[PDB]
Amino acid sequence: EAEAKAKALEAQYRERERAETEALLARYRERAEAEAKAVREKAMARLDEAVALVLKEVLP
Amino acid sequence: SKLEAILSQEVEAEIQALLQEAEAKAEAVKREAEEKAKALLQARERALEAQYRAALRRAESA
Repeated sequence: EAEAKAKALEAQYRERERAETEALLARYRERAEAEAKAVREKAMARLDEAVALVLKEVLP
Repeated sequence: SKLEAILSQEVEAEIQALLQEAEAKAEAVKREAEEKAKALLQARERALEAQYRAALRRAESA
């Protein structure tokens, strides 16, 4: 009984480890892509509105 | 035969004491190994559960 329950615990919860790790990690890749494209969208429209300010400051 | 029939009944009392020790040994071994069965159950469960939990913590943190 000790060996049977030990092997059952080890195998089943090892595959539980792998499944839960993968299931959480995939949505972490999802958040990575989401954050990257969201800051791209925030970046791509607000260009050239401040480069006239930095050219006002650089040129004497 | 009276007095060595009493000696042979002392012998049956030795049989009685031996079966007392037999039942006592069976119950003692079963009890101590039951304690160890439950203790090793909980030991390997909580150990691999803590390893699983710490792997989940460090995985989501990374």
